[PDB]
Amino acid sequence: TCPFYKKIPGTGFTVDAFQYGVVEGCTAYFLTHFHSDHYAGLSKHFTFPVYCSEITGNLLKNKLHVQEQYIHPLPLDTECIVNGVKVVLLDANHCPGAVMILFYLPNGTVILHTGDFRADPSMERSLLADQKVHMLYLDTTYCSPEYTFPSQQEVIRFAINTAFEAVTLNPHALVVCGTYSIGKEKVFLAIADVLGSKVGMSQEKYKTLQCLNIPEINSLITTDMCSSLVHLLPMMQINFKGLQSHLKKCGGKYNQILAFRPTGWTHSNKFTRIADVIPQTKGNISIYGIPYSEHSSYLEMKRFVQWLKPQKIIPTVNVGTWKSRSTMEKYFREWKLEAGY
Ligand code: NI
Repeated sequence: TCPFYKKIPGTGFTVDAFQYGVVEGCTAYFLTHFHSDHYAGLSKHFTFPVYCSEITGNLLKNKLHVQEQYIHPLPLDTECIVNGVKVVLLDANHCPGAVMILFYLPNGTVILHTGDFRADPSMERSLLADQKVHMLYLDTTYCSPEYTFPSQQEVIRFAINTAFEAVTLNPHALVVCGTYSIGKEKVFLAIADVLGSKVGMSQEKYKTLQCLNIPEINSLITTDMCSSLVHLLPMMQINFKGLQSHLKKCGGKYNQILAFRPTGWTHSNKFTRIADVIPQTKGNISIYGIPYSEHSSYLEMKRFVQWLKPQKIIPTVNVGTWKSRSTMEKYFREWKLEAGY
């Protein structure tokens, strides 16, 4: 049965609620972004209206084969009427096509559903500036003060410098980057740009990237692996056994691998600076874990919420344990007492 935090009161609407069958009373199913925990349940046999971004709609049609007649893409930053209710989609600074949704209820209540997001001060000058929000449905993935990580720009700088140094020392080195979902495309695109290479990948991953409206994409990616010195592989294959096997496959064109695993947070974040990160090495293979996040840090989350000053907060992540729920409620109250709302 559909949990309460996926339902929007006073409407016929649900958010990211596709794995519960026909939800009673739901006239429109919103999808915030194309990540499997959120779309779980959608397939080519779905026959209710799906509201989403243009990019999410490209992926539903091409990857899941949802039929066109049930896909309703909306432009961002634009007041739209859906089944009699004003809505706006905002960029969530998550993966390509990810949105936050503002609902303007007929009784006067305003609700923000962040989907998954990485809060940024630029959101303080979006259409959120213009009116009060009563209820916030919040991505609380990293709602604890131990969760620190650097900016995306610092992480990309480390990756570009690491890759460029290694390949300039050894022109026969190969760079490999792990992936298991959309998101974090800047990692492999920035590295290939500094190396003067296209990124090589499987036909299935190429297909996915071609749905993303990335400018000049045909100039940046390819299915011809052997012409490329940046390869993408499934995240599961980024280990010594998997990479040894991959090195065989190139016909001794390459004699060293430098591989990147963009994780979210790992506890090495509490002691080590990005500058000081070191790989795991075996022989001619080195693996870097780099903390590239597409969710808010604790400080970025706190700043957003203290700026927005919502009347009520509904977490959408870490809701399964009493200890989690109590921890999150404590921080929400600190924040409200410190700022005075
Ligand atoms: Ni996500």
